[PDB]
Amino acid sequence: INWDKLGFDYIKTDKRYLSYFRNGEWDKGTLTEDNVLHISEGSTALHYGQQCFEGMKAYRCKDGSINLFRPDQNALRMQRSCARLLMPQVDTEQFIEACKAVVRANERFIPPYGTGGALYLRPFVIGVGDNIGVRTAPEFIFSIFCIPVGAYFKGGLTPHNFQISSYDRAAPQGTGAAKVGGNYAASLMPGSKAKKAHFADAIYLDPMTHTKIEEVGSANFFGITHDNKFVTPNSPSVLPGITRLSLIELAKTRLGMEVVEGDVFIDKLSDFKEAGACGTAAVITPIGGIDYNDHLHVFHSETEVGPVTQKLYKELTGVQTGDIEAPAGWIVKV
Amino acid sequence: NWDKLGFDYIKTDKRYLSYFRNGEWDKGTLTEDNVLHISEGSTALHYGQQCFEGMKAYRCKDGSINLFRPDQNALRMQRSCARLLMPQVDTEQFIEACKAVVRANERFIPPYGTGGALYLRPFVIGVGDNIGVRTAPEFIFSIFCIPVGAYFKGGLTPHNFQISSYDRAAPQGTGAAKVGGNYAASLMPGSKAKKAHFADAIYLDPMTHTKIEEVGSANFFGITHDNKFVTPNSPSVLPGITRLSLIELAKTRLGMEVVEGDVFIDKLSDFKEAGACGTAAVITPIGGIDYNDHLHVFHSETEVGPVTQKLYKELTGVQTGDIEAPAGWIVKV
Ligand SMILES: *Cc1c(COP(=O)(O)O)cnc(C)c1O
Ligand SMILES: *Cc1c(COP(=O)(O)O)cnc(C)c1O
Repeated sequence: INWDKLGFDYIKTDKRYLSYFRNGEWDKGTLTEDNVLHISEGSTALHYGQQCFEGMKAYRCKDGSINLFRPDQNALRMQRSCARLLMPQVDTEQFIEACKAVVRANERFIPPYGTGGALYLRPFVIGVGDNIGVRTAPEFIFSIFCIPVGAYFKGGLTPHNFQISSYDRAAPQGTGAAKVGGNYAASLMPGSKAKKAHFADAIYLDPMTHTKIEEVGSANFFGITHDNKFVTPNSPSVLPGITRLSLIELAKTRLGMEVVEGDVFIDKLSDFKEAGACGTAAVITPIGGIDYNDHLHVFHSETEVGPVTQKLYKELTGVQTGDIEAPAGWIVKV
Repeated sequence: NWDKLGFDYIKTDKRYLSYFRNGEWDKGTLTEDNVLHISEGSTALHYGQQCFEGMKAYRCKDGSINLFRPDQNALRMQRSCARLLMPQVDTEQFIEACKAVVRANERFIPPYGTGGALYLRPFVIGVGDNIGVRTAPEFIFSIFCIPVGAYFKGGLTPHNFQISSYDRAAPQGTGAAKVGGNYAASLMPGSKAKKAHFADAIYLDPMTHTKIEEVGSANFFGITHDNKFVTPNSPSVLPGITRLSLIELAKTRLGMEVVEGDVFIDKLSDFKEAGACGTAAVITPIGGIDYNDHLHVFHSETEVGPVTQKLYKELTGVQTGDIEAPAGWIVKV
């Protein structure tokens, strides 16, 4: 395995976790080598979108130990996505133990310290069993597979351009705050249209008025104001990201920064001297410019990442890998 | 027992199965395996990349079989597929696959006179190993069928529905495509309405919540006091084939004007009748709509209105062959 040339691509690892919900209960779960799921043709996950997923990383530390980053936060969010779709919830200790068992079973896929790589875990819950007619499924599967991943973009931290979309990933009172498959399906065509126009992704505005930024592709938006405040959107349809939460907490408690969670108007991009997108896969994607009504707004530079973004990226990656001592409760040693 | 038929999954004998790989659909096959074997990384399971259709085949009194407007399903699934970046099934391939499933499962076709039919569920799903939101490298097109009874929502008994504060779809989302995410968004709001003793939720336009868009997973129609057939038109409404059929029959057989336009929630008094239309039940009459904790009653809570009766008579009669069909609507199997 060439650790440096790793991207964010499916690779079949050795074992995955698999657990069935039947007759009101989760089974005890197992680790299996089979990466093919065998599910009814009538699965609600395949007909009525009854599906949700999570994403988290484990990192090799310089001292050789293994950091699994904030899996409790994934557990909490998946409990909320399950509830929104009427699926049984996986309790937090069950969830974290399953994740740890998957990491333990696939340690040979963990990229070594210093490669910038990580082991990505994909838990998901899906409605299965024979069914027709929209309702919650009679059975469910909770599974977790992992893949070795490298830098999402190669070359390191560099600015990327994004394009405002006229389409919506989520409704004003829809499922946008749950990490569920229907939000992504709504993003397929808009994302494709932004990329065909040679942008990194689409940016989604609030679905009621299209006056406020909500999401950058499948990542949260942040702007850095001229007076150095970390600003990020707040609305019922924004996905509450764990990277965003982590950056908010590090900004407040480690970097001496002010945070604003509020309305980010698309007619006021001049408020920000830097901007970026955050999420588990990309960590931080710096935004060079946003194209809106066919004009490119550049915050800082098309060629250089601004210093505040660099400092946030340094802090967050340092905590993830064990080079900077983490806040209480963030790291689970595997 | 055709008498107790509802809308429930039963494993029938054969289903159609076709894979898209390397830019081409295979030639299809009929299989007895009702278990799909798909990658743990399938976009159909992670990114909602899935769509489906629904149509019925009816045993006629003369022994023949009517498949109802499968071309219209073909057209809509093409649009649903395009909206989710899935490969399309051309109309002749789709219709032939539907006919093959009907012929392979004729013993599950309920006899004429029972109200039963054979319901077909085509669907297209993204499959193959993948991570990261994009269109899948492979797809499955499958069609299975089940016997269904038309009175499973009660027949022409009226029901009460409750306006929801939630949205099934965004203004510029996937609401006009028949994809699973729209249903996933409706699961909780529909459950809340049922727990409050309503038949289902009614969804308003998502931008303003002033106009009716959908009744559960069925389209809305109203009959005005001056005998116009009115149904919602918006970029987020699902364009139903039952609704399309009722519009054409209302115009050409019942001599009514059709309005496809806005159904404002504060103008419910414009309608002497209202109903919900869709493939499985055809029409469910709306006795009442609850909004702002007040129940608006259209015609009656216990009896269906006469215009709804004429519409139901005409459409179900066309479906079963008791009434001559408009040109091209019926495919004989
Ligand atoms: C998952 C996701 C994010 C980022 O969430 P993380 O928990 O940081 O990985 C942001 N926006 C959208 C729309 C997402 O789906
Ligand atoms: C499928 C569906 C309908 C009805 O469509 P038919 O083609 O008549 O079966 C109506 N509203 C919604 C939201 C639907 O999903």
